[PDB]
Amino acid sequence: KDIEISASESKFILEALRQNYRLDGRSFDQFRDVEITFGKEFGDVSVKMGNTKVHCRISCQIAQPYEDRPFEGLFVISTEISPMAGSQFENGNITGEDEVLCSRIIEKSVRRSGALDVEGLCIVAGSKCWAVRADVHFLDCDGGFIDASCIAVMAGLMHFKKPDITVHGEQIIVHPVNEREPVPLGILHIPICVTFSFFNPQDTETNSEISIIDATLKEELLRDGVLTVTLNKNREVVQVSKAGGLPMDALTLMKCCHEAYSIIEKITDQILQLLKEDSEKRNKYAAMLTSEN
Amino acid sequence: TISILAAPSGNYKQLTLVGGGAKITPEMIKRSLLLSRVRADDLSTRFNI
Amino acid sequence: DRRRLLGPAAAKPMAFEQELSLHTGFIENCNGSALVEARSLGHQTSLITAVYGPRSIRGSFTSQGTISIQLKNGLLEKYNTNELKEVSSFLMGIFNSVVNLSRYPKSGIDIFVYLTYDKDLSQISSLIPHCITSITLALADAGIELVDMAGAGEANGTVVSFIKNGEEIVGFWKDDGDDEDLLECLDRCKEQYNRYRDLMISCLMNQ
Amino acid sequence: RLSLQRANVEILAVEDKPATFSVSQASSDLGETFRGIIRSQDVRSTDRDRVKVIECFKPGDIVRAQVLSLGDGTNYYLTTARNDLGVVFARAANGAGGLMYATDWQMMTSPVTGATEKRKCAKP
Amino acid sequence: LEIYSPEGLRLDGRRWNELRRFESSINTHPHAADGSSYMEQGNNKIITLVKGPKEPRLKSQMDTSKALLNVSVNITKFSKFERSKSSHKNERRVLEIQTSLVRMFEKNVMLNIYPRTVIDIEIHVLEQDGGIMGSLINGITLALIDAGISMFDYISGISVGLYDTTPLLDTNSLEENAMSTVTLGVVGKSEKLSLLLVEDKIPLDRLENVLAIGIAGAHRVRDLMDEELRKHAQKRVSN
Amino acid sequence: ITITKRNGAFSDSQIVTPGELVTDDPIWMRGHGTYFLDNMTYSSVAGTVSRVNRLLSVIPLKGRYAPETGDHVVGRIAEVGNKRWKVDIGGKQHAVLMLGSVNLPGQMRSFLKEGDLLNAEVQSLFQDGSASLHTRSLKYGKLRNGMFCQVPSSLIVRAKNHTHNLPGNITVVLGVNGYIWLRKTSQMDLARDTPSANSWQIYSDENDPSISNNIRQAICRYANVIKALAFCEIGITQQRIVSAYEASMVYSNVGELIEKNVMESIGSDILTAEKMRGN
Amino acid sequence: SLSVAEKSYLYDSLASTPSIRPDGRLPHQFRPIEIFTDFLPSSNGSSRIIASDGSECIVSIKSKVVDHHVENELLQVDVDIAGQRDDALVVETITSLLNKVLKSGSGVDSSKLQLTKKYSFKIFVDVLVISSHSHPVSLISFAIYSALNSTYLPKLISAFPTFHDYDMVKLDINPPLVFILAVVGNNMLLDPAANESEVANNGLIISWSNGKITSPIRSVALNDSNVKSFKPHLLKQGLAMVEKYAPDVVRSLEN
Amino acid sequence: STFIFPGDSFPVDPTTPVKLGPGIYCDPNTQEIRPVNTGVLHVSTAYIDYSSKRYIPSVNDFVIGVIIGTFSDSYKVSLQNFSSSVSLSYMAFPNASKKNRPTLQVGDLVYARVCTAEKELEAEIECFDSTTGRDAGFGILEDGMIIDVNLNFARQLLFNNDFPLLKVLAAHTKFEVAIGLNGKIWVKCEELSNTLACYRTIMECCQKNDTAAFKDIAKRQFKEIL
Amino acid sequence: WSYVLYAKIVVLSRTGPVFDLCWNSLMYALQSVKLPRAFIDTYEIICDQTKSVPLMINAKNIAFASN
Amino acid sequence: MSVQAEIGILDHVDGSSEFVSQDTKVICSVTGPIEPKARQELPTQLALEIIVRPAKGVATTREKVLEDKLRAVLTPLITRHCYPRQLCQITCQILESGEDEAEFSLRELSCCINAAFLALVDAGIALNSMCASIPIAIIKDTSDIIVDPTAEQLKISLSVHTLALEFVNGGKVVKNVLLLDSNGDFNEDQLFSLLELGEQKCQELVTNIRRIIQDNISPRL
Amino acid sequence: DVAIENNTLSRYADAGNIDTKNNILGSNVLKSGKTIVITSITGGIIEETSAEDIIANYASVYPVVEVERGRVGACTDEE
RNA sequence: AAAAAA
Ligand SMILES: [Mg+2]
Repeated sequence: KDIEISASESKFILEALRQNYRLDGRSFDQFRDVEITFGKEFGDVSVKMGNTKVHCRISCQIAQPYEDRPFEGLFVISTEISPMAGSQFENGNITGEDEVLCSRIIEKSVRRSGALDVEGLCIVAGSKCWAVRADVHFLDCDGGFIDASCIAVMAGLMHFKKPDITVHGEQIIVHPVNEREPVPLGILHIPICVTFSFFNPQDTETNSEISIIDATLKEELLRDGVLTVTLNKNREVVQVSKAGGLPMDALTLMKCCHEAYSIIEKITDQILQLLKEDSEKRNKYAAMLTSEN
Repeated sequence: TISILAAPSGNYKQLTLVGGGAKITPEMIKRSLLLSRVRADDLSTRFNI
Repeated sequence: DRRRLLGPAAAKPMAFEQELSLHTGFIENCNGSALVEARSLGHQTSLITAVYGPRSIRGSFTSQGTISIQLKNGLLEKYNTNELKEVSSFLMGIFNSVVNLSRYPKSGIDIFVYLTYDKDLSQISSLIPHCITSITLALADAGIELVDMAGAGEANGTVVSFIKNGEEIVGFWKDDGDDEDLLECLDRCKEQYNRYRDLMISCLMNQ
Repeated sequence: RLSLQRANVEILAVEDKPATFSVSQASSDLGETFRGIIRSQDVRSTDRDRVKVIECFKPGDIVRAQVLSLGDGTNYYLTTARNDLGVVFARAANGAGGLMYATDWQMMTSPVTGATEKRKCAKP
Repeated sequence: LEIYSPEGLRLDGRRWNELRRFESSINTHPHAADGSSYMEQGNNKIITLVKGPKEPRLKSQMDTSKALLNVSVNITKFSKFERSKSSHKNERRVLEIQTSLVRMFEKNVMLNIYPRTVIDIEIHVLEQDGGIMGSLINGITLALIDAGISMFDYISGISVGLYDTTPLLDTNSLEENAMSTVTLGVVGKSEKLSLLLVEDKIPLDRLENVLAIGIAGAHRVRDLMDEELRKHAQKRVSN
Repeated sequence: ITITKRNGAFSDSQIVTPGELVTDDPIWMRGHGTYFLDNMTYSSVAGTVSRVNRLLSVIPLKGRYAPETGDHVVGRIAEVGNKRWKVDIGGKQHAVLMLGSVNLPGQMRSFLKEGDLLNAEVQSLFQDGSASLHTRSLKYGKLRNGMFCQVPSSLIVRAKNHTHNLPGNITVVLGVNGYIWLRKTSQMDLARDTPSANSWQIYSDENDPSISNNIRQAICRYANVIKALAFCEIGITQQRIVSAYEASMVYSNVGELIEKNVMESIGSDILTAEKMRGN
Repeated sequence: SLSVAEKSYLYDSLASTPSIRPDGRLPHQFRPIEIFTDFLPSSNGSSRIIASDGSECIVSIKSKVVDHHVENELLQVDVDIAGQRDDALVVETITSLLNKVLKSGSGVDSSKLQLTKKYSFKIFVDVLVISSHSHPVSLISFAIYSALNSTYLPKLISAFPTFHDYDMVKLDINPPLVFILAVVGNNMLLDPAANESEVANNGLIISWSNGKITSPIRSVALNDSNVKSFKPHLLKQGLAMVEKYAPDVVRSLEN
Repeated sequence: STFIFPGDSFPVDPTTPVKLGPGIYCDPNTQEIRPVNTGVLHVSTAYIDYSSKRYIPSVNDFVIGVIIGTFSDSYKVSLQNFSSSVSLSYMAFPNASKKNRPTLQVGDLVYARVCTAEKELEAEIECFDSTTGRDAGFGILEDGMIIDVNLNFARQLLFNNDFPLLKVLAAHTKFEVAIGLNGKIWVKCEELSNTLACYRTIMECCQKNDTAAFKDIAKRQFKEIL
Repeated sequence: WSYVLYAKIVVLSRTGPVFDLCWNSLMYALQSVKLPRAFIDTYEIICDQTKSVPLMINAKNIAFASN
Repeated sequence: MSVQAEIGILDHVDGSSEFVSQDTKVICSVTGPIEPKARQELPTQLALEIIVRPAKGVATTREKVLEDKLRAVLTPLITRHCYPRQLCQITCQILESGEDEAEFSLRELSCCINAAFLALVDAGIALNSMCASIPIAIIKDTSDIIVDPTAEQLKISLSVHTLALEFVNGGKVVKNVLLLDSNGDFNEDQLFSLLELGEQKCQELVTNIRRIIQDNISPRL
Repeated sequence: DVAIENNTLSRYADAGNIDTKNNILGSNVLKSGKTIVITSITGGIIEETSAEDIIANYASVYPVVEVERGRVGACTDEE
């Protein structure tokens, strides 16, 4: 199934971008306001960008590490898209172009960037360790798959706390949540992805390019180029992925890194704040229940 | 359709009832559970296993 | 695995006078079926062969039929999947000469051979003549036209299939064993062929 | 399925020769069953030009026809021009209602709910 | 081990701006594909076969306007010194590379002049030792040219690693495991990048200086490919 | 058996490459291999610069067969649907053969089906470059009574007549597409161009009932020499074939012509002979 | 994919008593090939073979260390054909066939790979078929043969694990060969061409080791159409044909 | 108001003859009338108004479709995403011709009405009403911009003249507009800023769904672009 | 250590719902299961090729299927 | 048994709903009637594509059972003969288990039924009647019947149950039982005592559901 | 009617002669009418490292049902 | 796999 776009729409939106206007009434360097809501359980996190709605749930289990890396842990991400986001997406399709792209992008942002400590997830070297799984649920599709799934995963991992484990010989025991408090996973830095959409309009023909940030579903179908840069508050590039599309200068590439750094810094302080507000939310509730005993 | 897992002890295990073509009167459940008890009691002791 | 129930992946598996019985047409799910059971010395073999066809293929322009054979492991997981494909390729090289393909244009015949029980007190070489016996029975029971009755025998790991009363050969399988057994194996398997042939013909007439 | 200029079906059984029939066993949920197409001009000899296909056949209705030309190796070309050919067995509302019987050649009624639907009926 | 000596040398003895052994090959398999190329960059040995433009297999895949560009990268198990027991055929990292390479050449190759056709690119990596993504690009570029397929310009690949404050050009596997690398794809002699790829951590402070070496370094890669192509062209035009 | 074991390893013509500026003169007419961008002409492929009259273009070093109106080609039926036939002429696309472009005598699969070879003429061209085949002639029709062999499409130049009769009672059909058909010389082949100055069996699948061994080995030898000339990248003409067929008579057995040192011998023999008696 | 007019021509030509091949070859003639060796430094051994029709096969030889008491098979042959699946019918067939051709208790000496009483060298054979216009079983066979003739392993130091850091061992063994034959009418044919196999009545796969015919020996159907039964005298003739013309091909590929 | 639920008893007596309509279902066997949707029952005529974002082909309905394919017999036009295609004949245009065919490319917006719409047959539309002067705005819609809304907002806008949308927008700007019953609204102005102002209003009005909030939204939207 | 029971059920000549027949066959199969003893001289585990004990399941909970 | 539900939370879908019961939260979405695939086409009736995904991991055979049980409920509800040869995509995503997903899947099943029916209403599909599903369990010790239990109540439970009934005439008269699932040790007396309390509590949620629709649908009209 | 054959395919089929190759712990052949069912039980050993009639005390087996309809491919929704 | 002039 494919989305049918009229010729009138394609001419209207393109002309509007030349007049620095867009449908949702935003700027070119502006990112959609992101609200983050945590569920009852730890690790459960809902992220919403405009009309785009996603869901994430962090889990864990006791498993055995690879023979190649016995001193490390295990990490895996599920980005399978259900038709819930739209009939455009087929049921059970991992061979999707933009689908495997979003999976690898956020994988490179977590694993190869040293964001999550896999060495601290190792219980017994070469025997048993922790296996952290992150399942991304794509509820509504208005665009910005990469961006929204990047925040949901990161915010979830920092809000997730694994049960405390004590080693007794070769036997591995698990402490209940009521007896002991779960230990949070160690995160060295928080990577956040920013998606760019490029356009090359006609008429007013020598030099003309349009680049916007976090395009909607209608703007995503009309773009001639795709760019995703991942940055953190540590003044460093986590990862950047540009495959083909509209050929661009190296100056415009770093021009998009400067516009993105102001965006990722703003929402990372938002995540840490909403983590702080939720951490104290569970603290004041724990003291109130005890006082009525 | 009606799916029953009956035991020789008299109790039951799995009970699956889905009506999609006609109403399911309680008299037919009792008739089903009756027929399922004898069916399960017959299969319990048949080949002396 | 999200398809089946494989259970815990951190676990490990367990670590520790020729006689024939022929029955055909006992499966109502397909067009033709056959049951072959053979017991000899300390080695018995029981396998089931199902034949589905001939069924029309949409858009097919083939002027003849198309045979597909697949062997399966019913119970004991012994034979490698790679080896099962090899025998399957060998079996199809046989029945493409046996089956009158000119009768079924734009059609295809699928043949499923389930290897149920095989006790042993090469290796798969001994089962080959029984697979040929089963298929030839299942095809003849299904209504598929066969130019001749296909049968075979196993002698010192050397399997050779015969038709036209042993006068010609429709298949040859030589694995391990020894040398200079060319004339001997051809004579010993020819006796097994004639024996398997008459019992196959009798099987179709009686029931 | 029903289209505007034609009506495609699937072959189930074939009438023998001197009634007895030969049932073709196949899976209807796969598509391995032989498919056939009845042209709008092959519906009836009366007024071959203009024929309303909606008022002739219906999805699920059983149609007795005679094959003219095999054409290609995909679809068969049938016809219901004669009297003994047409919709034989059918139900009201695409099979939702009760059974209907053939009275007139161009009218099918149901002596149960009193419903009448326009079909192409054969001769008893 | 010592990756970068203070005297300005590496493990192989190359400088910070020295490329590895660069040898190209055109029309190596005229009996297999319409165009063929054998990229030998350092220890990397890649066979690239371009089949097309030709009629599609089934009518399911056909474009009435442009052509269909498909890329299959077959990473052999005997590439690296340590043989992988599992096939890389359906691995995520391969499905990414294949799709990326397509998007790269989709705009470079003139698909609009080859309508209702299919251009198939089969790639076999016999051996890989760092900068494999860049080498794959050089393999496709030459192979597409030999097949006589019209494209706008060259697309040259290069891998740039960063050790401390000193960048490196055309890195090997040992260096890729010891530092962060930046793979590039350059359209012609221009400063426009067709492909930008960064996996590991890289300081935002030093980025322009990294790309500038990569773009210029990829330009010498283009010249070496241009030299060999013209060298091969003048020999067969001699007759 | 022959082996080659090597260890350790695996008015001028301007050569241009993709991206290179061929000329700064916008006057010229843009042809193949060149794209227009701001009054400048750039090359899209790698090859020689072709300046003919007003038309400017670049000839690729290698490329598939380009169908032109009037080309005599040999093709194989790839698929048959509706009222058309789609024939493979080894081009970029499948050539089409309409039902009105063949000869109906007094179910299309009963005439031509998948696999059948034929020779035809390119009647016209589509906008996508596809060719429309036309078999309405006494010189065109379904092929039989011989064997097929394939040579590069750039080794057979256009000509007034592509069907030549050769000594040994055989006939060659040199297609511009590179697809060649050798067959026994028939009644039509014997007297074709001569009577000009002076029908249900045309789609038959069966060959001539009597094929002498003298013709089979001729068909065989004529095939080995053509692929030999192609091995040396020599343009195949009717004269090059006859010469090669006679030059290969120094080898008693026909099978000796399959060798690499033998093919290059026959090829070099014609190159030196035409150079010696040509000057 | 030949027309019936071509198939009927090639059959009548091959089935004739003075059998005329389309390329003029005698029933025992082989088509000219080209073999490259030792072109992969990362691997212990490598080979590449080009055929007349344009068929190409790359075989890589690598090795590791493991206990030979826990591993019965010290020789694993993997086949990957371009444009083909790993679970394909033809692929897994050849994969299973070559493993029987090259086995520790079939056509390969197990004492040759023996270093110590505890540990031994296990050889991994990888096969990459670039192009295939026919049955590559014979083509791959000649490639694996030349690949094992030119091989270099880490040289041992002690006796009965440590290796030599520079000097290497050259494995000298007698690798088996596989010759595919074509049965057309009453005549036997060696090295069947692409177009010959499509009209052949039947076919034979015969192995060869140490100047003698050995297992595996199969009777493969080169096509799916003109496949017919054959007289027993053809099997005796074919085997004898391989027997006498094998020292010729072995001698050629030895250089 | 009287709210209705599916399966509930029908208040209307079966004695007096009552014409059917959308929302209610006549059981082909038991011959009883039951509601199948959720909403307000309107009795003048008997039908049920229910919230739906998906359009279904029906006779005498004005729809805005997009050409997704051009055949030799007719046009393939999609009135909505993922829905089945509709058949737009070549003779369904004013001043039709035999050999000469109307000029429409793939992607062109067409404003037509549905002539014949069967449940078990491919629907058909015609670019000329049958008839209202042959010009109710029917034909190709050049340029402009379209917006996706629910079916409830579309029908009330086209039929009901008391709807304060065309009344409040006419004061803010001068424009021509076409509204389809499939949830499509096509609006074209002179300047692009006006079309953008109209798009943002309908987008917000459909979301909030308030009759008295039309003038408030339109005031702040047109003053936002300046 | 703990035992884990893997089961494989093949169905031939399917007519109607086979869950009822698959359950009954599995129940009869479970009624007669022998668990071979294990022993050991990271260490592996070795099962005896002869000695075994019958599986003890609750006969009071054993049920049967019908549709 | 206090629950919470919302209608039309998704934009690009024809109809959607978000059901909340205790801790288990299952959001659903419905698109239709739309163009069906060739393999799903039904000449007379309407095709149903049902997809159920868990809160953690990938959909397995467990969810295949959930889809099969959910299909049995939604099938007689929808009037299939109103949309001949068409498609209806029903996707149910579980946000939170609300129980032990490894041992019990009957809590999530009822929530998948409830959420789906609400989405069917929002999407505007022809329904023959109404429906409501509740999870039931029986503790081994107390031997009491608990309607809509919690997570800890299931762990010590002897038998788990699932009831889904079809309601007509103002959500009072019961036409027929749509779904009745039961797992665990129980007798015949406990069964008829289950429907006695179940039918009462089912109608309690029916009238509860009905008022939810009114509050959401009416402002749109 | 129901007729079965128990312990016919197991290694413990015969008391005296025990199969050294067969790994089947328990087996059953069943045929009710036309449909035939063949069940085979295998086993395995797993190291347990963690820390009354309830759900946690009772376990189950992992069945792999293969319904043969004569079509190749993956496991159907039935299985 | 329709098309252009009159
Ligand atoms: Mg492969």
